[PDB]
Amino acid sequence: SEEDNELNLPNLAAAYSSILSSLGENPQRQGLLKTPWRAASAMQFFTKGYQETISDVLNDAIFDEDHDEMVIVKDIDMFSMCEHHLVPFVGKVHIGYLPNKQVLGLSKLARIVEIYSRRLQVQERLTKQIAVAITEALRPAGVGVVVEATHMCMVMRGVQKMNSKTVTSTMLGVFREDPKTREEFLTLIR
Amino acid sequence: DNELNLPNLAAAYSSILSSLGENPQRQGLLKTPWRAASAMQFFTKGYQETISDVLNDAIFDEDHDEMVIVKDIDMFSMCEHHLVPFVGKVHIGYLPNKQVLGLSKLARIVEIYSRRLQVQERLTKQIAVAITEALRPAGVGVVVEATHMCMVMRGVQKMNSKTVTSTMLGVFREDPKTREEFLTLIR
Amino acid sequence: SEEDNELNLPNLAAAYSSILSSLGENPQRQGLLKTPWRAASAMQFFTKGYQETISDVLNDAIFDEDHDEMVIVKDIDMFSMCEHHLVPFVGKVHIGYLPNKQVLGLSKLARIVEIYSRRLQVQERLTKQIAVAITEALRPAGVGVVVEATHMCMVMRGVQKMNSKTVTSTMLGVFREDPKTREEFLTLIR
Amino acid sequence: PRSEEDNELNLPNLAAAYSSILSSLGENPQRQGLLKTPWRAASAMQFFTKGYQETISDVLNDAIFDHDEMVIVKDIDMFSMCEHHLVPFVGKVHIGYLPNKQVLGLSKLARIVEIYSRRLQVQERLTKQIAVAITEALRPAGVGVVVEATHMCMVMRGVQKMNSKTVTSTMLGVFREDPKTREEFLTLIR
Amino acid sequence: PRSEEDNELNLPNLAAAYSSILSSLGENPQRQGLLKTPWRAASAMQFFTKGYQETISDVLNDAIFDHDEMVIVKDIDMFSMCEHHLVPFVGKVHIGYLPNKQVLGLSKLARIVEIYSRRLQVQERLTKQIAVAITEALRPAGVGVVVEATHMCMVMRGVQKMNSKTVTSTMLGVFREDPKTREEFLTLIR
Amino acid sequence: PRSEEDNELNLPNLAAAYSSILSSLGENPQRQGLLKTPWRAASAMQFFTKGYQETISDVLNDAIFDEDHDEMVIVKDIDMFSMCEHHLVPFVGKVHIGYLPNKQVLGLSKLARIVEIYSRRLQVQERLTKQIAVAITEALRPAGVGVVVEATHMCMVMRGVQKMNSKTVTSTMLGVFREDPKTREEFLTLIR
Amino acid sequence: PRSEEDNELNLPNLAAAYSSILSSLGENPQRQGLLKTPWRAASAMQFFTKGYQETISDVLNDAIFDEDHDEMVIVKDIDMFSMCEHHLVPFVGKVHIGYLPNKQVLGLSKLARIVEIYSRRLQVQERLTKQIAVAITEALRPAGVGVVVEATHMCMVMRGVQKMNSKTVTSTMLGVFREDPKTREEFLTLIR
Amino acid sequence: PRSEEDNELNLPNLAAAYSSILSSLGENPQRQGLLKTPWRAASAMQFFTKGYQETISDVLNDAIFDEDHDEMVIVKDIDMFSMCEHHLVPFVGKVHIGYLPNKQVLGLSKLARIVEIYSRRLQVQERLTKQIAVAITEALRPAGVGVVVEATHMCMVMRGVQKMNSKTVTSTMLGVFREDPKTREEFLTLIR
Amino acid sequence: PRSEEDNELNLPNLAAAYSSILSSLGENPQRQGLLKTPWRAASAMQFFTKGYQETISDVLNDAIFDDEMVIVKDIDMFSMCEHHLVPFVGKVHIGYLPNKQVLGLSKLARIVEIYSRRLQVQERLTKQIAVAITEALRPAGVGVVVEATHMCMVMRGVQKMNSKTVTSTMLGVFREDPKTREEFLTLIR
Ligand SMILES: Nc1nc2c(ccn2[C@@H]2O[C@H](COP(=O)(O)OP(=O)(O)OP(=O)(O)O)[C@@H](O)[C@H]2O)c(=O)[nH]1
Ligand SMILES: Nc1nc2c(ccn2[C@@H]2O[C@H](COP(=O)(O)OP(=O)(O)OP(=O)(O)O)[C@@H](O)[C@H]2O)c(=O)[nH]1
Ligand SMILES: Nc1nc2c(ccn2[C@@H]2O[C@H](COP(=O)(O)OP(=O)(O)OP(=O)(O)O)[C@@H](O)[C@H]2O)c(=O)[nH]1
Ligand SMILES: Nc1nc2c(ccn2[C@@H]2O[C@H](COP(=O)(O)OP(=O)(O)OP(=O)(O)O)[C@@H](O)[C@H]2O)c(=O)[nH]1
Ligand SMILES: Nc1nc2c(ccn2[C@@H]2O[C@H](COP(=O)(O)OP(=O)(O)OP(=O)(O)O)[C@@H](O)[C@H]2O)c(=O)[nH]1
Ligand SMILES: Nc1nc2c(ccn2[C@@H]2O[C@H](COP(=O)(O)OP(=O)(O)OP(=O)(O)O)[C@@H](O)[C@H]2O)c(=O)[nH]1
Ligand SMILES: Nc1nc2c(ccn2[C@@H]2O[C@H](COP(=O)(O)OP(=O)(O)OP(=O)(O)O)[C@@H](O)[C@H]2O)c(=O)[nH]1
Ligand SMILES: Nc1nc2c(ccn2[C@@H]2O[C@H](COP(=O)(O)OP(=O)(O)OP(=O)(O)O)[C@@H](O)[C@H]2O)c(=O)[nH]1
Ligand SMILES: Nc1nc2c(ccn2[C@@H]2O[C@H](COP(=O)(O)OP(=O)(O)OP(=O)(O)O)[C@@H](O)[C@H]2O)c(=O)[nH]1
Ligand SMILES: [Zn+2]
Ligand SMILES: [Zn+2]
Ligand SMILES: [Zn+2]
Ligand SMILES: [Zn+2]
Ligand SMILES: [Zn+2]
Ligand SMILES: [Zn+2]
Ligand SMILES: [Zn+2]
Ligand SMILES: [Zn+2]
Ligand SMILES: [Zn+2]
Repeated sequence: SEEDNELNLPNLAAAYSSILSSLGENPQRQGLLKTPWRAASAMQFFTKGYQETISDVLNDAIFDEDHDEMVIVKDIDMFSMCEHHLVPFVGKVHIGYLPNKQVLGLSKLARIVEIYSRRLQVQERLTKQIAVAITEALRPAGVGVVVEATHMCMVMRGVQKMNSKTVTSTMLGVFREDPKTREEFLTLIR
Repeated sequence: DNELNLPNLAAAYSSILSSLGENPQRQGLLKTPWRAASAMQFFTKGYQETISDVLNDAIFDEDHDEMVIVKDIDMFSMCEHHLVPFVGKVHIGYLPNKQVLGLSKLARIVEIYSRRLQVQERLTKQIAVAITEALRPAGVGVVVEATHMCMVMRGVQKMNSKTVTSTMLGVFREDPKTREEFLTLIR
Repeated sequence: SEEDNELNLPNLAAAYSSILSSLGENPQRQGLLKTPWRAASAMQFFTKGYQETISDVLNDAIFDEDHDEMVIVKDIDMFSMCEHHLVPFVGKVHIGYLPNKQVLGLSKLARIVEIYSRRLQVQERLTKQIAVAITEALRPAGVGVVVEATHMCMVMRGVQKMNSKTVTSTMLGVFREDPKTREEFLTLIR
Repeated sequence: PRSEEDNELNLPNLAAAYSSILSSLGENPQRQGLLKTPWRAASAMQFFTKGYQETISDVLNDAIFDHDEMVIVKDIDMFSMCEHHLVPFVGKVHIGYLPNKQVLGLSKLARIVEIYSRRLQVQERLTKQIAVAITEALRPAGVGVVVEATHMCMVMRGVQKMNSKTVTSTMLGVFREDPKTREEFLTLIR
Repeated sequence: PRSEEDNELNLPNLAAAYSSILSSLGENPQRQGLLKTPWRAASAMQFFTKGYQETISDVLNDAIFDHDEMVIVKDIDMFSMCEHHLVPFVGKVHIGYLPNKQVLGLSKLARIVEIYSRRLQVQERLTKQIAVAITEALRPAGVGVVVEATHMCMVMRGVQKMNSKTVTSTMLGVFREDPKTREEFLTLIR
Repeated sequence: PRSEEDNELNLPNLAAAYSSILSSLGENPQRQGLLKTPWRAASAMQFFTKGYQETISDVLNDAIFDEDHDEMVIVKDIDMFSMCEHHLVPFVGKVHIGYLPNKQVLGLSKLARIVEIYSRRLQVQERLTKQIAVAITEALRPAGVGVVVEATHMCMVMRGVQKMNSKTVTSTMLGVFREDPKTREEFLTLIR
Repeated sequence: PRSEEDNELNLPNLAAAYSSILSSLGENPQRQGLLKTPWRAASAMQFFTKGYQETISDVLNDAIFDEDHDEMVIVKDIDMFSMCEHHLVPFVGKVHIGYLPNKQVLGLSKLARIVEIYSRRLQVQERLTKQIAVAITEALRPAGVGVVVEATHMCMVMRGVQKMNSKTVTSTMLGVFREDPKTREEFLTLIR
Repeated sequence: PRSEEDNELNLPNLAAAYSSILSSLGENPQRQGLLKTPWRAASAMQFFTKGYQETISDVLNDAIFDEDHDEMVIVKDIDMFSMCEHHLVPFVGKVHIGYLPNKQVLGLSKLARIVEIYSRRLQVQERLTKQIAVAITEALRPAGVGVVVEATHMCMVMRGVQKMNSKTVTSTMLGVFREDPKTREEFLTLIR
Repeated sequence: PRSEEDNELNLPNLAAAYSSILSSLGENPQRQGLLKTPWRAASAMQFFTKGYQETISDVLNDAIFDDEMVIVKDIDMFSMCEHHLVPFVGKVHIGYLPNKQVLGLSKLARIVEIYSRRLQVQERLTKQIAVAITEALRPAGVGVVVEATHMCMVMRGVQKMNSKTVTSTMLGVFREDPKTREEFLTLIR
């Protein structure tokens, strides 16, 4: 909740101030005076998806169109946080679905990405949660989700493989059972 | 209808300027109620058209059954939920059944439905249904790719997001080989 | 103000409902029922720059540095509204400046773009307001601002020149007086 | 300079602060995906700030060889940390210099980027420090440094301008005094 | 100037001439595919030369507003007819100008391209006419016009140089006298 | 077939018609830039329709070789320039041809020459596309032929609908290129 | 496995061999630019072959998660630097790995660490490709693994055939990646 | 096979023929720029046809390894320079080779050397494509081989039809590359 | 200069050193996949350093023919870092303004081969190409730009995957006249 955010902000700032001292830095120097608070607020914003529910995000934007054709929202910018290192992983989400007389509002597909990506995560879980949320909200014939991301933990440190990218895929309903629907989806997201 | 409704549209746009905190009397805004009203009538000019007039009897005989595609047709529509543009491209394919449509008419058909208050899904289906009813072909495939400004300039603000809708009728739905040839040739 | 927005929202919705009827549409059909309110909110968001002042936007993010080298923030996505047709014009803003004793917070250069772009505008005025705001806030040796935009009024209607783009340029202080400074700026924004 | 003994001693304090952040965000620090996170996040942050453990003399490692023509090392991948939000800023560094009978080892130019980028920083300071370090180590006729970076604090939050990039430039010696040397440098780094 | 009355009076004469061309080429004007061709070719030709029906004053439509900046409208799609062979030449027009107290409506620069390009022409004349029309309408400090076009007379026939392109340039006022203004224009139209 | 003698005899009639068009458009046929136009436009139009002067037999010129070759042959990116028969305005693009020989192999250049016979006429894309495929089929008797034509029609860009980016793609698949989807897929993959 | 003590003991022997190579090439090991070369070349060669010092278990470091996922996971564009065992000249490129988990998901970075164990050795592209796929299969027991290696061999560009654009692509498909063409096709579509 | 002794003996005859060509074109063989041309043109033509001096066995040089690899091996983007037998004008491009080894794996560079044996001759694209595939098939006895050649023929761009962008693509699929479409699809996807 | 007799006498020494290197790395130089490696590695190293055998006069081969800019750009270059004995590869772009003599186009690339096929440092290699052209033709000026990826900076050490080194040498009018140098740099893009 927003009350939880206000109550936990000083605790987060104290932890960030302690990190600055433990790294050998001077929390009292000009450039670092407001850093405990700004880092705490940024981390709250990066994890704002914990504050959201699918019902509020959908906001009744479910329409009735006699549509039994493929709908895709691709190149949705995604910014998440690795739960192992607390370092960002960023990329794109491509979503496809085959409606079953209930059609979702286009923007709501990107809002669903925001609920789960703005959390401490792993790409596999994030990919599956987006597909399951759309499946449960719309009850469509099928859903396909592809996430492509650069993990900063693999480029700025560790293995330091500058070009590496992780691609995760989740195919539910007809997107799993019918290879032709999955192939049309993968062709159209290029 | 356009001439009669132009002053009502201009009165509504002038009222919007005042309600936003702007000064409708300032030099840059004096003609805005009229220009905005004319622009909105042009963006919704598809309501003035019928398929028959647009086709203009441009249907010719072609005995050999080959796939015909008109791709990269620039499309400019209006979102019916926010009254903000959604723009992109339409790619149309069909397999004739002895009748072939005039090439330009495929783009004119896009103009009838796109120049209206719409939703991408309905727009995509209308183009495919109009071609199906006009030509009675073996099948039709329509792919619409668009940037909705309501998802980039506001709301979710996902700068690169694009919506892709597809409608496959007749052999384009029943035969995956026909649909695959269409999708390969529109790249 | 936000109070002005709440008070004027029903008047904006009434005007948008009237526009739906005047276009030949049915405001009672499912797809249009909430449109007067949604269009009103979208228009208020597109013109939220009238709710801001340079001082609040700057938020005292002016640092003292021994930096007398070129600073550029380029490819700032910009979304504005043509004041003549009430149709969007969108593109990018590239800003460069040579600090004297004060250096502005990087994000404030993009926030300055937001104060002026979220208004009913003309590209030339927008370009000049960004350069003047930076000049008055920082008193630098010079500022350069380049705005490149697609006007939907020239693409979706009127002349209908699909590829046309407007580029405006404002060069102040050393960016006007010293061609070498302006050339370095234009080379670095490519 | 920060030592490896300081790192071992401060690691538990950093881990305690990161565990506290996990709890203050509303997360479950006992869940499988978070069990080792306090330690992994602490190690990642020590690696991101390893530049405090280095000195120019150790980094140079006597790699100065006995030429008065332009030498450039461009597209050096750079990963830094914003000191205001503790969020990465990443991109590229392009360095050019005109030797004065002493040529630096090519790799040492990238190692100099590492000393200063692996710290809590601001782009302007980082750009100046690289140019000054090369100037003091080699005493060349001049040095030019261009840093281009995406600040995640401007993409994942705040203004959320997905394409925004910051470009900073420092020109010293003949790179400032002679526009022809600076022009050759900027042409060759494209 | 040519009028819709002249158009309707000359349409049967144009159609008779196109029918005669069909017979003189060895074709059968009575075959299904050619029956309406004399009329459709005649209408297309009078649309390609619709520029003779226009005047600068009507096209400007008083869209002159009351700046210290370079204004450019680039990538204006241009379609003209070669006067020597009556075959299209197509490409792009890039216009730049420095206003002197009067600023022209953005779309009018593209409308000015339409008056002169929709005629039987030579590229050099078309380029000069656009620059002269802007100069006389606005009285600016200077104007620069660059036209790049593929002549179908050089690709479909004659020399048959598939990739050949003609680039013509006209620089007036400060765009001719000040190389710095011309260089800024050429850099910004890339 | 149209002859060079027919061209000489009809040139003055074409020039008179083009001179008449100049006057009917409001132009001055006597101005310097237009003096030679009736003749130059007439010659250009005869060159654009020179395909009526040619035969498949003359164009092939016996360039049919024998071989134990049963592998795919493609000539792609053949620049094509044609004239729309409805508006007498160019349509331009590329032709991609594939075929599976049946012991007879056509000379590589002849595939582009076949494109020239039919494209240099008053046409429609669909007719042009089948004519190229049918000519190859009848000349070689191969296992199959595939023809893909991609073109920009200037009548859809410079006028009418004015859709700047629009392109027409027509496809003709005969023999094994129609019956075997695997052969057609190899062809479409290799022409990218 | 090779140890850090073995590296310290063998460093002078490697330096003596590199100093001998400098003399045998006609160079002067005493000139300023070559004085430290025997030691730096020796250290670089030990770094290029550091994969002999590693074991899969240490490299994995228990980064196997037991959070179910029955969907395709790919780590593509992993920069790869190896050494040809026949010429002792580098071959460099990228590795693209895909797998279908069977209730065990590997840490993303470990897939790149697996590439490092085998590529930092004297190798042959075919063996390298197979070792990465086998190591993942044995560590995770997944439904299947696919590995694609694309590399420029400097032995084919700087010498020998001297084909400057040549690239070698090797592929290994195990489990469902071999048995189910639909799984393999999804993998190859997603690595583009 | 043509020998280096044959080259020395025939060099004056080639130079006499090239000197005669200079005179027959209206040129002056005595002008400074043409004095050595008969000899340089003769040496260049011998180099362009040096493939007649080679045999598959010498080129392979026993570079056949018995590592039992059951996975796809590709060498793509092999620069190819050949000579059209019909006009004596170059045709240049790229060769992409794929194979599935059975019990024998060929040395990577030998696939490019096989391209050199056949391309450095007076050729026709179809024959060249087939020869490369048949040589690999006979040398290794693999499960299958796929060869794709893409080339620009200067006879179709500098003269004749003068289609500046035209490209010829030839394909040969043997063994499992013909019988299994899934193997052929993996090959064509991996050579993009 | 290095002779073919020196190559025959020194090839054995290089092979014995590579065999010793294989053993010192923990490998088995007796295993099937390494049996021919000492000889192959020795031959590859001789090929990479064949430039010490070449003289400018032999390479030129009298290809000098009897006042506008001439450029040969995108010359593929493969050299060896003298500090680590690892390749550095890229492109060389050469421009010159002839006086009365014009060199044969290929000789500019053959001059790149003389100096690049040696143990080098990019700076020296760039200068040696410009000086060789200057001394052979006595032109009004020469400009040389070398762009290279050093494998010692990507496969090891700093491991900066995208890093590139660009070195430049401008002699005669290419140094003295900035307009000549600008024409050269614009034309090599
Ligand atoms: N499957 C999956 N895995 C994920 C994330 C995010 C992170 N991870 C992975 O957790 C592992 C942690 O291992 P560890 O304890 O050994 O840490 P550490 O020494 O710092 O590792 P390293 O990075 O090698 O230096 C790493 O392998 C990392 O990649 C995700 O989205 N999906
Ligand atoms: N399927 C479909 N849906 C369409 C369009 C055009 C628009 N829409 C969608 O109508 C929904 C309206 O929702 P709402 O009432 O909650 O509004 P609002 O708070 O302003 O939303 P948001 O924009 O998210 O801030 C949105 O989801 C929008 O995307 C289309 O073509 N196809
Ligand atoms: N300098 C400048 N000019 C601007 C804007 C925004 C708009 N404008 C321009 O005002 C002019 C208004 O003219 P008008 O009355 O004739 O309208 P209308 O018939 O609808 O025009 P048209 O579009 O041709 O159909 C147009 O030329 C338009 O382009 C800007 O940012 N900078
Ligand atoms: N010149 C310079 N400036 C730098 C950095 C790194 C960061 N900054 C800038 O410090 C300012 C601090 O502002 P603030 O206190 O108001 O914070 P906050 O509300 O979170 O801001 P915001 O991001 O707008 O939400 C911001 O403007 C930020 O951009 C750098 O390298 N160079
Ligand atoms: N400066 C200028 N020149 C222009 C145009 C348009 C056309 N032209 C040129 O008039 C010349 C007429 O010559 P001509 O009589 O010999 O014609 P013709 O034998 O058919 O020629 P060709 O095409 O070579 O076969 C041609 O050279 C043509 O290119 C333009 O915009 N600017
Ligand atoms: N299938 C096919 N159709 C072709 C060509 C070439 C042209 N055409 C098409 O003939 C139709 C004629 O219609 P019409 O009489 O109404 O003309 P007109 O008012 O001038 O039309 P418009 O252009 O819309 O303004 C148009 O649809 C045009 O596109 C081709 O190759 N294949
Ligand atoms: N399959 C496979 N093969 C590999 C490597 C690495 C190298 N090789 C290949 O071994 C062969 C050695 O033969 P050889 O004795 O004739 O040597 P040499 O005269 O120097 O040859 P060449 O280079 O042509 O001059 C070459 O064909 C080389 O390419 C690999 O990873 N996979
Ligand atoms: N299948 C195949 N065909 C090949 C080559 C190489 C060349 N050719 C083709 O031999 C034909 C010879 O015909 P011809 O006698 O009529 O000559 P000529 O008048 O000069 O022709 P043209 O060029 O049109 O002027 C041409 O069609 C040429 O393309 C190849 O590799 N594969
Ligand atoms: N100016 C110049 N310098 C060149 C080359 C080729 C190489 N070098 C540079 O010699 C230096 C040697 O340093 P060193 O002793 O410390 O070795 P080592 O610890 O292994 O280094 P490192 O690689 O950092 O790990 C490095 O800086 C290397 O880059 C060139 O062409 N021009
Ligand atoms: Zn991580
Ligand atoms: Zn909307
Ligand atoms: Zn407007
Ligand atoms: Zn920050
Ligand atoms: Zn012409
Ligand atoms: Zn037409
Ligand atoms: Zn090798
Ligand atoms: Zn030929
Ligand atoms: Zn090195």
